[PDB]
Amino acid sequence: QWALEDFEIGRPLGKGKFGNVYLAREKQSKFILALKVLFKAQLEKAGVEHQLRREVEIQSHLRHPNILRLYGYFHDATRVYLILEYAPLGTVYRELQKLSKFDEQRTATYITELANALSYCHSKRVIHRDIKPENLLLGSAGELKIADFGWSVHAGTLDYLPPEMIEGRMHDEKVDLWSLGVLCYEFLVGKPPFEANTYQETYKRISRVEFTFPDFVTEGARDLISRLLKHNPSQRPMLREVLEHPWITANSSK
Ligand SMILES: O=C(Nc1c[nH]nc1-c1[nH]c2cc(C[NH+]3CCOCC3)ccc2[nH+]1)NC1CC1
Repeated sequence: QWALEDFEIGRPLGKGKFGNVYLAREKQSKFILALKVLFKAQLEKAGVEHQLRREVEIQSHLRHPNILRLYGYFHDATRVYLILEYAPLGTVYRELQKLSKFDEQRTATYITELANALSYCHSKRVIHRDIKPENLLLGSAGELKIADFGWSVHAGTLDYLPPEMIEGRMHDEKVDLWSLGVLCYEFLVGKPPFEANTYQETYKRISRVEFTFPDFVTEGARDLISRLLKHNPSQRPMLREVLEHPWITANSSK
């Protein structure tokens, strides 16, 4: 359907091993989007092409206010092009470096928005897995948008991965709830609960669910994060309960 000659490329929005994402405008529509440029070259090299065509599937047949749209794709000789929705306010990663740490009302909100996106996703047996600040964009309304369904799956950094995944075990859609716990702690505190200097120490730390809270993290936050960060998937709340949690509700603007 689409082709490069249909677009006007603007400023780089960022990088990544496989190439860059650019702001871009569809010539005859004047529609603003983001062009994710991926070299076939490198996708083959690091054997991810099977992953890529899965990112396209899942994220394409997905439709949610809190999930970055993928409109389409195309290729030529040197590379593969993803036509992404453009999220005007950058990544939550950047906002977090910017503010270093969020407040309960902002955190609340993101968690909600996030919960909803994952609620919708699981319904379709889609499990994200790779939910980290770097992967969360912001709409003009300032609202969260889960990006990058690269690792995404049906039916590198350890920081966001739950015990089950890391240990090489049975994992379902509970992963995404552990992830939410980690996120939730990172937003309030400014670093993820299992941060360490080595792969090896992080592994232990996650493995044994060793986290502590700074004093300023309030009781309700401790509660929700404590319930989310369970070694055992079965004890992790359902998304519904996260939405229903009283620290969420007390604070979640959106
Ligand atoms: O796919 C990506 N990003 C995007 C996909 N869709 N939209 C983006 C995106 N939106 C952005 C918005 C901003 C807004 N800032 C621009 C500079 O001044 C401050 C505000 C920045 C980067 C964005 N990437 N990857 C890039 C992080 C490496």
